[PDB]
Amino acid sequence: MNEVIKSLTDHRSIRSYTDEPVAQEQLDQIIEAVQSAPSSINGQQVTVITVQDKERKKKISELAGGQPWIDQAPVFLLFCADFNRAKIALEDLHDFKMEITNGLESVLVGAVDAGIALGTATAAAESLGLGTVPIGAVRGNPQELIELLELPKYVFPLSGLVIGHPADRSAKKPRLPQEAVNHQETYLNQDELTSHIQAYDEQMSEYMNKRTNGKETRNWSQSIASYYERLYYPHIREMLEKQGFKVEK
Amino acid sequence: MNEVIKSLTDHRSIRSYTDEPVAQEQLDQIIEAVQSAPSSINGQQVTVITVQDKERKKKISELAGGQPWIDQAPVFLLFCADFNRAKIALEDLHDFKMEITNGLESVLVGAVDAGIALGTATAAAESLGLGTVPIGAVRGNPQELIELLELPKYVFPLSGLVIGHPADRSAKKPRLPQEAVNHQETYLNQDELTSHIQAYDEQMSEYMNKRTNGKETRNWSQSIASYYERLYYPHIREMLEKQGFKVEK
Ligand SMILES: Cc1cc2nc3c(=O)[nH]c(=O)nc-3n(C[C@H](O)[C@H](O)[C@H](O)COP(=O)(O)O)c2cc1C
Ligand SMILES: Cc1cc2nc3c(=O)[nH]c(=O)nc-3n(C[C@H](O)[C@H](O)[C@H](O)COP(=O)(O)O)c2cc1C
Ligand SMILES: [Ca+2]
Ligand SMILES: [Ca+2]
Ligand SMILES: [Cl-]
Ligand SMILES: [Cl-]
Repeated sequence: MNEVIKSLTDHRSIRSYTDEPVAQEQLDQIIEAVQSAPSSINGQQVTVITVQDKERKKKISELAGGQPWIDQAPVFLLFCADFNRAKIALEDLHDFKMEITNGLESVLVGAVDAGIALGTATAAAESLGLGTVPIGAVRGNPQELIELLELPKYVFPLSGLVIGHPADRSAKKPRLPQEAVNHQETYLNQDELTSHIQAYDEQMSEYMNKRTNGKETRNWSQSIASYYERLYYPHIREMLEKQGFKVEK
Repeated sequence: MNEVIKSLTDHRSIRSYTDEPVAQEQLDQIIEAVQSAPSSINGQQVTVITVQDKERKKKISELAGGQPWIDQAPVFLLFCADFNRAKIALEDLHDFKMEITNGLESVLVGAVDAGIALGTATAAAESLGLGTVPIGAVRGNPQELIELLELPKYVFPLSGLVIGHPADRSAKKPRLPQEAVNHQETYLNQDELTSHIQAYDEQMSEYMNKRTNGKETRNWSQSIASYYERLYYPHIREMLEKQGFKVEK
C-alpha cells in the first residue's frame, strides 16, 4: 500500500482543534490539489471561499447550528456550486443565454464538482497532518450565508470544510461491509443488502459502546432513521430558485 | 510537497488505454479508499457498481454516447447516489417513513457524497499508476442504464469512472487562475473575476493550439458557451422522480 492509499484509508473526522495556525503554503497546496482534480467539461463548477476572520467564522458557526469546532479551528472553507463564471462566459463574453441553469442537470453538475473538490481537499489536508470535518449544515440557513459571503446569483453553498491542527486525533468509524457498497456487475439483491445492514448494525452498536464507555449504543440504522424520518431542510428548492437555478417542468 | 499532494496535482484524464487487466487487489484498495472517505451523517449515500463484463460494458458505452475509452478500458465503475440502504433502514428495520427523499436536500446529499467518492477513487487509482476519466454522460440515458444494472428505487446514476492502464499519459490541462476559484473571506467582485476568465481564455487557446498543432484553438469561455447554451439533459427531474425522489413544492 503506497502513501496515498495509506493516507486515504486512515481518514477520520476531527472536531477538536488546537489554536495553531494553518500555514498559507499548506492552504495553497490544498487549493492546488482541488483545482487539479477533474470537473465536468473542465467547467470547474466549484468555488472555495477561505474564511479565517474570527468574527466572520464565528457567524458562520452560528448559522451552521453552532458547531464549536468551526469557531475553534483557524480555517473554514466553503465549497459552493458555481455557475456564475459560466454566466460571465456565456452572457458577458459571448452574448449567449445560459440555459443549463434552467434544469436540475446544472444542480447535479455543481454538486458533483463540489463533492470532488471537498473529497480532494480532505485528502490533501489530511496528508499534511491537518484534521478536517465537512459541514453540511451550511445548507440550514443558506440565505444568511449567501448574504454574509456575498455569493452572487448562480452560486450556492453545498458544504463547509473545517481545517486545523488536531488536539485529539480521535479514531476510525466502522463502515458498511464492502459488499454492501461495491456491487459486482449489477445492483445487489435486496435480501442480501438487508443482511449486510443488520450485521453492520451490530458492529456499530458495539463500536459506540466501547467508544463512549456505554453513554451511547445507538446502531447505524437507528441513527439514519433518526435523521431521515423528516425532510430536515425543506427550503432547498427555494434556495436554488432564489440563486437562479430552476427546476424543469 | 509530499507524495499525496504530488499525485493529486499531477492529475490528467486518460482516454487511451492498453488491454492490460486491472488487478482485483488494486480495485479493492480503490474501493477501501472510497469507503474510508467522509459522508453526510456517515450515511454513505453512494454505491459503486464495478462492471468488467465486456458485453455489459459495451452497452454502457453506447448509452453514454459511444465513448471508445469505456469499451477499451477493462474497468468501468458507476457511482450512484443511494438512498435505498436508507429506505431499508427506515422502512424495513424501524417501520418509519422516509421523508428526506421528498425534497431536493436528499439529491444534494447523494450528489455530494458521490462526488466525494468519485474524487477519492480518482486519487486512489492514479496513485497506483492507473489512468482514469469520469463519465457524466451516464445521465444521458438513465432509464436504460437503471434497467441494465438493476438500480432500484432511491438509486440514481451520477457518474461513471473509467479505469485502466494508460496507453498514452497525455498532458495536464490549464486551470483557471487560483484567484478566480479560491476567494478570500468573500466572493470575488464580478469585474476582477471577468478579467481572470479573459486571461484564462488566452492561456487556453494557446494551449490548445500547440496541443493540437493548430487543429483546435477554441478557448475556455467558447467551450463552456458551446455546451451551456441549451439544457442538454432536460429529463433529469423526470429521472429523479421515477427513482423515488420528489421535488418539494
Ligand atoms: C462529473 C464529471 C463528468 C465527466 N464526464 C466526461 C465524459 O462523459 N466523457 C469524457 O471524455 N470526459 C468526461 N469528464 C472529464 C473532463 O472532461 C475532464 O475532467 C476536464 O476536461 C478536465 O481535464 P483533465 O481531467 O484531464 O484534467 C468528466 C469529469 C467529471 C468530473
Ligand atoms: C457533505 C458532508 C457534510 C457533513 N456535515 C457535518 C456537519 O455539519 N457537522 C459535523 O460535525 N460533521 C459533518 N460531517 C462529518 C460526518 O459526520 C462524518 O464524515 C461521518 O460521520 C463519518 O465519520 P468520519 O468522517 O470520522 O469517518 C459531514 C460529512 C459530509 C461528507
Ligand atoms: Ca438482482
Ligand atoms: Ca464584493
Ligand atoms: Cl466532460
Ligand atoms: Cl454529519
